[PDB]
Amino acid sequence: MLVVLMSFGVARQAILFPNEEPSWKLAKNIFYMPYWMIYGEVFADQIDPPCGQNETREDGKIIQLPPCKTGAWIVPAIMACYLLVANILLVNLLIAVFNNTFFEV
Amino acid sequence: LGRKIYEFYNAPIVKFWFYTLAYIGYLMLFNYIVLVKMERWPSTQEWIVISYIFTLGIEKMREILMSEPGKLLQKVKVWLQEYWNVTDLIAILLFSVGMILRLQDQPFRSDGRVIYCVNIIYWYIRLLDIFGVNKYLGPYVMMIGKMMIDMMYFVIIMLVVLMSFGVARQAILFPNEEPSWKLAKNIFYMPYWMIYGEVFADQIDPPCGQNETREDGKIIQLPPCKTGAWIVPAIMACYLLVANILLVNLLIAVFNNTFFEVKSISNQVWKFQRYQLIMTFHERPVLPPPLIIFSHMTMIFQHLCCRWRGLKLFITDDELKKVHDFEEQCIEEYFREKDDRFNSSNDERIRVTSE
Amino acid sequence: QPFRSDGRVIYCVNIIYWYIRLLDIFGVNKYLGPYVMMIGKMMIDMMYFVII
Amino acid sequence: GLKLFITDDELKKVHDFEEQCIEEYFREKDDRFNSSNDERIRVTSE
Amino acid sequence: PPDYRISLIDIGLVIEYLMGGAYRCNYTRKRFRTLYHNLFEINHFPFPFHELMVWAVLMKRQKMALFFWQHGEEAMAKALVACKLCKAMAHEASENDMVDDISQELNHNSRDFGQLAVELLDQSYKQDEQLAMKLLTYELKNWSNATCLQLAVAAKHRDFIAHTCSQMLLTDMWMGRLRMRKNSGLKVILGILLPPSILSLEFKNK
Amino acid sequence: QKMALFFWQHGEEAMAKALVACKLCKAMAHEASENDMVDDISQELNHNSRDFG
Ligand SMILES: CC(C)CCC[C@@H](C)[C@H]1CC[C@H]2[C@@H]3CC=C4C[C@@H](OC(=O)CCC(=O)O)CC[C@]4(C)[C@H]3CC[C@]12C
Ligand SMILES: CC(C)CCC[C@@H](C)[C@H]1CC[C@H]2[C@@H]3CC=C4C[C@@H](OC(=O)CCC(=O)O)CC[C@]4(C)[C@H]3CC[C@]12C
Ligand SMILES: CC(C)CCC[C@@H](C)[C@H]1CC[C@H]2[C@@H]3CC=C4C[C@@H](OC(=O)CCC(=O)O)CC[C@]4(C)[C@H]3CC[C@]12C
Ligand SMILES: CC(C)CCC[C@@H](C)[C@H]1CC[C@H]2[C@@H]3CC=C4C[C@@H](OC(=O)CCC(=O)O)CC[C@]4(C)[C@H]3CC[C@]12C
Ligand SMILES: CC(C)CCC[C@@H](C)[C@H]1CC[C@H]2[C@@H]3CC=C4C[C@@H](OC(=O)CCC(=O)O)CC[C@]4(C)[C@H]3CC[C@]12C
Ligand SMILES: CC(C)CCC[C@@H](C)[C@H]1CC[C@H]2[C@@H]3CC=C4C[C@@H](OC(=O)CCC(=O)O)CC[C@]4(C)[C@H]3CC[C@]12C
Ligand SMILES: CC(C)CCC[C@@H](C)[C@H]1CC[C@H]2[C@@H]3CC=C4C[C@@H](OC(=O)CCC(=O)O)CC[C@]4(C)[C@H]3CC[C@]12C
Ligand SMILES: CC(C)CCC[C@@H](C)[C@H]1CC[C@H]2[C@@H]3CC=C4C[C@@H](OC(=O)CCC(=O)O)CC[C@]4(C)[C@H]3CC[C@]12C
Ligand SMILES: CC(C)CCC[C@@H](C)[C@H]1CC[C@H]2[C@@H]3CC=C4C[C@@H](OC(=O)CCC(=O)O)CC[C@]4(C)[C@H]3CC[C@]12C
Repeated sequence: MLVVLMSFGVARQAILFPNEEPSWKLAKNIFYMPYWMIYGEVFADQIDPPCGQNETREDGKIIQLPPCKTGAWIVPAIMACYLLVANILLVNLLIAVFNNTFFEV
Repeated sequence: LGRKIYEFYNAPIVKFWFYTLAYIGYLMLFNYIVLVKMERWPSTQEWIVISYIFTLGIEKMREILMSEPGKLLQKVKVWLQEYWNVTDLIAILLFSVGMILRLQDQPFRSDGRVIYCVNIIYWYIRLLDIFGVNKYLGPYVMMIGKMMIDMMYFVIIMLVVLMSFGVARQAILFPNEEPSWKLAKNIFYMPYWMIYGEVFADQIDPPCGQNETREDGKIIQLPPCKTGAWIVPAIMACYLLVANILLVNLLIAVFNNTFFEVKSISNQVWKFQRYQLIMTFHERPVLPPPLIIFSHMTMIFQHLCCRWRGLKLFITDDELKKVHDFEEQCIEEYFREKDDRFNSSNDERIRVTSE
Repeated sequence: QPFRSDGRVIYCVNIIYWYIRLLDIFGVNKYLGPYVMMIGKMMIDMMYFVII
Repeated sequence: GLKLFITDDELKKVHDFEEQCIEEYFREKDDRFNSSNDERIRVTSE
Repeated sequence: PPDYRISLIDIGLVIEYLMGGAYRCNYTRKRFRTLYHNLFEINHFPFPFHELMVWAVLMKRQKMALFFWQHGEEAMAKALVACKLCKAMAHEASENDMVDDISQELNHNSRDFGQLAVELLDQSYKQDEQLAMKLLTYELKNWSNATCLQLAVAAKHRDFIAHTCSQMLLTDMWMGRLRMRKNSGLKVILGILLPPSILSLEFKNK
Repeated sequence: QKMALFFWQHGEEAMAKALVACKLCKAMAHEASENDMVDDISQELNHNSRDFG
């Protein structure tokens, strides 16, 4: 999981965020958002935000949202691939592993 | 001492650990260049990363030149049998394309950044591949390769059910949009995350055709129910139940019996691939990828200076005769033992007693 | 109007059915056909789960 | 489709092949039963 | 065409297809091709049982293949060659998906020949260690100058290389000339990092 | 091994001798696996420990 999860973490941290200085918060951003995806909440507000478009605010005012900095449609697709592969594949793998080790013990 | 350090550096285990330490250092270098500013000219860390990729490509071209078949079209075929090798070539070509996009001005430098990110992705899997040396991790990688087919069958059947519900939900709530490509994204976006936790509780069954209260006590006229949109919570319930419960627990059972198949093999396929790892890390030169250029120039100088101007042990004729005589003694003993075991079996004794 | 919207609802539930019928059509494969059979077998255990 | 028409003589050949097949099968069944261990034990005891 | 008078060159290419890799058979060799071109004890094999069992495996004569495997020399190499030929024919018969019982019994023949090689390795292991080692590593002058382990890994025989003889050989080759062998992974990272640490590491004497 | 069974036949304190030989065989098997020699002798030392136990 560590390999797959922080692989997706490096990709997500380097696609959406190309404009930050060297700081130690980058590792926390790598390890924070992809970890909780396994256990329920998938951060539906923080994924695929509408960029490069004057979206409507509360009082009917179309505020100029920041543009799409890069081709940030990649990160929902690799999000989908990571979530599928991580959750389904390795969780059910360890389910089978626990079953045969329980058969041993 | 010089022959001692030559013997230490020429061992395959030392070469393998040198290779994986260089790979881990290269991967952390990649991470550092992909997480930080990339200016008009590349930094030192990026120069180390491109040097690694270019020397790895030259090393692969070298192994193509020094393969065992003599026909040059057969070498690329026998190298295209291995999936890792062709994916390595694909990623090296992708890195070259991304470099030639990044070295230009804007907007191609951001496209180089995207290519660099998908190359992290690939090199983290290749690290997963490199972990297969362990007698426990290697079988796990094998099992993951086995379960990928059951994953694909799950992908097909989920795809059918999920985008069925997606078409229904996109066409019940939304009858008033023009032809645009966002319809496919709306089909594939909202139903996909239902499997994995969040069920979008705000975006389902909204109160329509009713003056609902706002924050400051004002009943704002909400838009009416455009169609009979009570259908979509019911088919939501049916889809969520059938999808999650049915097919996830189906693939749980599938993974259980396929693990029953692959656990009886376990270490045997690891011992099988041990030979391939042995031969690859014995053929490989002593210096790692970042410094394999030194080995390439010294082998060029050796083969164009002193020449242009492994397990295969050579055996003399008498030792071949001894080996052959040992072999005939072994097969004759084996057949005598087989005949004695067959005559000592119960059924043969019963048959000869009956006669 | 208003029956055209009701026709739209019927068209949507007909997608639903024709996507299952595509699932039925996939049963020609020597791997997918057994999977469809197993899904038909597990529907009864699904119904018992639905009850409890 | 699969329903192939068959003449009288070919029906006779098919029938004779069928009787040869069932008789062979029953001879093989009897030989396997007599070659089983329990039959050998029983006849040795008698 | 009827393709009467099938040349030994043509079945030589069939061994090139079936064996796979870089198995250069003696028929494909131009040195034998000049002799075959000459005659449209010179035309006499020094090892007749080799090509006889090759013929037997190619034509599916199983009992003749076992009988030719009984006689002659290099029984291990012959067993692995017949095992890969049978497995390749089984794969080709499943790819052409003919009557499935012949694909079943070609797979059965491949399992039988591989099993025979396995017991033969076990008997050589019980008889003499170093003689079985030299049997498993020596050069094969009649089969493309290969070795029996190379034929085993070509044959995909997982059980043959899972045997303790080949695993011992791969372990010996893995450490190479160094023979410290005490918590090997931690000692080799203490060997590469901090390079003056191999002076306390013992090596094989020549 | 066979001399060990024969000496286990004779003398006194056969139970104590059996458990002592079992732990000696298991410890030798663990040492032979830790030194990872030819694996059949580690297998038959484990077999000897199972036999004595
Ligand atoms: C390949 C797998 C197994 C491991 C991947 C490890 C990375 C996630 C690590 C290794 C190197 C780390 C970097 C090493 C050095 C720094 C500098 C550091 O800078 C400071 O602390 C302040 C610098 C300054 O302001 O002068 C910030 C974290 C960062 C980018 C680190 C971020 C996290 C990195 C990329
Ligand atoms: C192999 C398995 C069994 C364990 C793997 C553990 C690591 C993946 C963890 C353990 C310690 C963790 C580190 C502990 C502390 C920090 C500092 C943290 O930075 C800060 O707290 C300051 C900057 C900020 O985030 O605001 C960034 C994550 C990082 C490097 C963590 C990254 C992930 C690490 C290396
Ligand atoms: C059930 C199994 C078969 C998995 C199938 C999942 C995919 C078919 C779906 C799931 C989520 C989808 C993604 C969700 C969101 C987007 C963002 C979207 O980006 C835009 O439309 C651009 C937005 C902008 O420019 O701001 C492009 C399609 C994409 C990648 C979608 C592509 C198709 C994905 C990967
Ligand atoms: C290939 C793997 C095994 C890594 C091996 C480590 C060293 C070969 C490399 C890796 C990272 C490198 C460092 C990365 C960044 C810098 C900062 C760099 O300083 C600057 O770029 C600013 C000052 C200047 O312009 O000189 C000086 C070299 C240094 C310490 C590098 C020195 C050589 C290091 C330690
Ligand atoms: C297990 C072994 C093989 C580890 C080998 C890898 C490390 C030696 C490398 C990997 C990433 C490297 C780091 C990546 C980037 C930087 C930032 C660099 O700072 C600058 O370039 C800033 C200089 C300036 O801006 O003036 C200093 C070196 C450092 C911490 C590097 C130090 C050496 C590191 C930790
Ligand atoms: C962050 C997310 C988006 C990354 C996506 C993860 C998958 C693309 C990875 C995870 C595990 C990987 C698998 C791990 C193990 C293997 C075995 C290995 O293949 C073999 O051993 C057979 C190759 C041969 O025999 O030639 C490489 C492919 C495969 C299936 C890998 C294919 C790619 C997988 C599914
Ligand atoms: C049955 C399963 C296996 C596959 C289902 C595929 C559908 C989801 C695809 C196939 C045909 C696609 C349509 C083909 C053509 C178009 C026109 C296209 O229009 C434009 O791009 C601009 C047109 C214009 O403004 O002139 C918008 C997407 C759309 C409706 C596509 C939406 C998605 C559809 C319905
Ligand atoms: C059979 C399994 C193994 C893989 C199935 C993959 C497909 C279901 C995916 C892969 C590529 C995807 C497409 C990639 C890009 C787009 C464009 C995307 O539209 C946009 O990005 C622009 C409009 C917008 O959404 O704002 C709509 C989804 C769509 C058609 C995706 C629909 C789903 C597709 C066909
Ligand atoms: C545990 C197993 C047995 C599954 C059982 C689930 C169903 C009995 C429930 C789950 C969610 C329910 C639905 C949730 C919301 C609605 C919307 C509701 O619509 C209205 O009341 C109209 C609203 C409007 O006009 O705006 C009609 C009932 C319905 C379909 C419910 C019908 C019954 C459902 C499908």
